[PDB]
Amino acid sequence: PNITNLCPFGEVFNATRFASVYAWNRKRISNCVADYSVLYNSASFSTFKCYGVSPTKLNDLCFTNVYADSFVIRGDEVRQIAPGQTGKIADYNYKLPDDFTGCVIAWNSNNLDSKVGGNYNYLYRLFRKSNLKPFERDISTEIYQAGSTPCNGVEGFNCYFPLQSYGFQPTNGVGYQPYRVVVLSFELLHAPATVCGPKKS
Amino acid sequence: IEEQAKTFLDFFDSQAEDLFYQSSLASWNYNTNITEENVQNMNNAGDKWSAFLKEQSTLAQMYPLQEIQNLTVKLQLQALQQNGSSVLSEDKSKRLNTILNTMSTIYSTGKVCNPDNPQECLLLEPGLNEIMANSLDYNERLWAWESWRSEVGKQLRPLYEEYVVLKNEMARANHYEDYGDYWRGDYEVNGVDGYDYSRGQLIEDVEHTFEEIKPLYEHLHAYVRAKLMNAYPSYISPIGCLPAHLLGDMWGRFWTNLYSLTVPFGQKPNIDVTDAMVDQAWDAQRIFKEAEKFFVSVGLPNMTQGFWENSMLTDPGNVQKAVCHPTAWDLGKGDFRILMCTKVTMDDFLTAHHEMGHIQYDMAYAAQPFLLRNGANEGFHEAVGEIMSLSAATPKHLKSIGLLSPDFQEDNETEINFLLKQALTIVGTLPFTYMLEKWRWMVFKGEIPKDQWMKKWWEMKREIVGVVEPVPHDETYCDPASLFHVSNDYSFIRYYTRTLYQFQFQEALCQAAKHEGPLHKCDISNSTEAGQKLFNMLRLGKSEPWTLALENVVGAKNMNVRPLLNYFEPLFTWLKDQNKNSFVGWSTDWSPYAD
Ligand SMILES: *[C@@H]1O[C@H](CO)[C@@H](O)[C@H](O)[C@H]1NC(C)=O
Ligand SMILES: *[C@@H]1O[C@H](CO)[C@@H](O)[C@H](O)[C@H]1NC(C)=O
Ligand SMILES: *[C@@H]1O[C@H](CO)[C@@H](O)[C@H](O)[C@H]1NC(C)=O
Ligand SMILES: *[C@@H]1O[C@H](CO)[C@@H](O)[C@H](O)[C@H]1NC(C)=O
Ligand SMILES: *[C@@H]1O[C@H](CO)[C@@H](O)[C@H](O)[C@H]1NC(C)=O
Ligand SMILES: *[C@@H]1O[C@H](CO)[C@@H](O)[C@H](O)[C@H]1NC(C)=O
Ligand SMILES: *[C@@H]1O[C@H](CO)[C@@H](O)[C@H](O)[C@H]1NC(C)=O
Repeated sequence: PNITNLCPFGEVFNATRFASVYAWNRKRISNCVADYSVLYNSASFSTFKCYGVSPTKLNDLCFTNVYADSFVIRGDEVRQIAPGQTGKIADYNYKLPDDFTGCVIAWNSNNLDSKVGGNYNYLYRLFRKSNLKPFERDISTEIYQAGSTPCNGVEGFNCYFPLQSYGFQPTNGVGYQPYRVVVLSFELLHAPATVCGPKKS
Repeated sequence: IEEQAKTFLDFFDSQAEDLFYQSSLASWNYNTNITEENVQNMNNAGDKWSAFLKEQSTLAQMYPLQEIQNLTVKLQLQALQQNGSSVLSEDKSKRLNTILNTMSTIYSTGKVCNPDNPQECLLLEPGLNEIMANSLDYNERLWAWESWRSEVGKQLRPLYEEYVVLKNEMARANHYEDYGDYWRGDYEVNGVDGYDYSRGQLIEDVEHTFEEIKPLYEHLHAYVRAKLMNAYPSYISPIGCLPAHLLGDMWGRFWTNLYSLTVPFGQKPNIDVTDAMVDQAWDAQRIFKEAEKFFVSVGLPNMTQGFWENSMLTDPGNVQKAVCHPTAWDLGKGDFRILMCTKVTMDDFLTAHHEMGHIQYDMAYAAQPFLLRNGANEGFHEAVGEIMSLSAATPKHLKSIGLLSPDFQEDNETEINFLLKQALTIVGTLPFTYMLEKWRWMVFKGEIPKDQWMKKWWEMKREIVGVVEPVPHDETYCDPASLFHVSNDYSFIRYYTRTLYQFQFQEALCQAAKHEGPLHKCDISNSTEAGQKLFNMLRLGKSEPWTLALENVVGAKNMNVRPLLNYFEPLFTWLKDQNKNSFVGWSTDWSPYAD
């Protein structure tokens, strides 16, 4: 049993660009041989938070889809990407379920994403009228109403545009530096052979 | 209505946390490279930040404070709902700005000449201060002193005559009785049960405390007078006020330059370890690393990577115009830096501890909402920086870290010389700060008529400080105008309150560290109980009443002089034993020009 249809994890962790957290990407991975060891033994990541599966089991486990969600956040917000958490990201930019089966992997991208003068290309949602469900994505740009009036869709007294940019700069201190986050969500529906660890004899 | 107000403040941070950072960096860049490009950039960024505050403030004012139950939101709203600038009409605003820029200019460009020797034309802060510091020539010192009053003081006076009206009108527009009352609002606590402090309370606490300080001052004053009379044998009366021009500075603010005349035991060496640093091949980096070790040893965080990579620790290595008066920076977004030009000497060693103490305070409250990221009140940033320096300077510390020889022996006479130098620095300045603010408050309040400003200025200096003018100047003069803090619109009482806080902190932390000796021998290095005790306050920023925040560390809701007196009691004891052949206290009738 030799293996060559390996999973494209080498792209998604290593991408030219990541999505804004308010509009996070969802990469579906299926029909492939995984080898998670190149992630867990990497010194490039600062964070490996596993809630379901673990670094010592994954190399030998099968799943029907693995989903690599990906986005850019401010470093202080890394702690919100977890089951059981709250806060502006956990509540409405990117929510993980309390029974999340996977692992959250993250790293500092200050030398990739920060720019002198401010990299404002990464947006986060400042406001919603409700919290998000796990793996829900909300990309509406309508004006957020805080007052008694919708004010006809303009910024104004108790009227706010819900998406604000992170002012990322190479000189910001740690916690104000950008971080790249990839979340591996795992599921087993119908045919587990669709994603598996390595094959032998 | 906090449904709207907290939402507004979340939007506020979403803009403010960036615009302040752009303004902040432009200011930094200017100071590290002084050039027209940076001047225009800091001015432009400055205006953007100011305009943003004005717009934002206008919106904050929609949300009445009386609707707000949540104190954190109420405090944040109070901070940006302040009216201040633009409460007055545009012409009044422009006129006041014109006056203030004019005052600053007259002070900073106020080049004074010697009519008998034109080569002596100088500004105060380069070279003319050397005459006031170090000359022992009574008449040379007088020429310098009088020349600043006649060439700078008189010229600023008419700006004060109009200024106090414009500032009081502003203060009234902001619902304060006068501008002195406006400034005193910094210490106000209002709406927190058990921690309240009215603005007028500061006056009572300052006056009450000062009366308790006086005995220490009177004995120090008598000692200094006894010594200055040998230096100036035909000029100083044994029972009178000291001449102002003989106190070591242009206004007599500190008595540190009198040390060379007053040293108790002149046969003894100092604990100046500049040579140790030089002989041991220290550099600026070593000095800051030793200061870092000091703070981490008590449980404080280390400096950030940014600090070590982009701070300015030394002067430029080329002919580069830059300003590096030592200062700590919090540039926003967790960017902390120090700016100074460190030389390998004991004064810069202590300065590094002072400035890093300010940075540690700034790091501690970095977690507060943007508008609460400040010290508990205006005197706390320095109270914290001063205790870090005060502890670093004690011989126990210096010997332990290799600056004093292993064979160094501290003795009876060394202690006295040490305490006197500090008393001249501290005790000798408390009456200056006290007197100046009392006078300015009385001026803003309208208690002192504009035709009686100098009459009371000098009467008060003789009654409170015990200093007398060499020249019976009339009302065309304005002595306090000639001082930087007055010409540049700063509150001054912060130094009084800071000094008292400094000693309350040192004593509380020294006890936390379980020290077994005299207060002046305290070293809380490598002691985490004291470090955590202070940290727990530093982290609060403006989120708590300063009275509460202070209680948490020192066991008091107010200022307390006892720690100061306890710090200097061994000196006082010596000063009481001294002066058995002299008079303690002074008259206010006698003057150096009397005849
Ligand atoms: C990403 O690219 C680097 C390039 O040095 C490589 O070492 C690494 O194995 C790649 N894959 C991942 C998942 O990081
Ligand atoms: C002088 O100002 C310029 C701005 O163009 C800056 O690039 C340069 O580094 C500054 N010089 C120093 C010594 O910082
Ligand atoms: C102020 O905000 C804090 C945030 O935790 C909250 O706990 C507190 O209850 C609020 N104040 C009031 C009176 O609700
Ligand atoms: C101060 O408050 C008054 C109250 O009406 C308001 O009109 C004024 O514009 C405020 N001024 C500033 C400069 O915020
Ligand atoms: C700060 O970082 C340095 C890096 O060498 C470390 O040695 C020191 O113990 C750290 N201090 C704290 C308080 O973590
Ligand atoms: C020096 O030590 C001696 C010990 O006998 C003491 O009597 C003397 O008063 C001390 N000197 C001073 C200045 O106190
Ligand atoms: C630093 O802490 C150590 C802990 O043993 C102590 O031995 C040393 O004397 C302390 N140094 C200073 C300067 O207090």
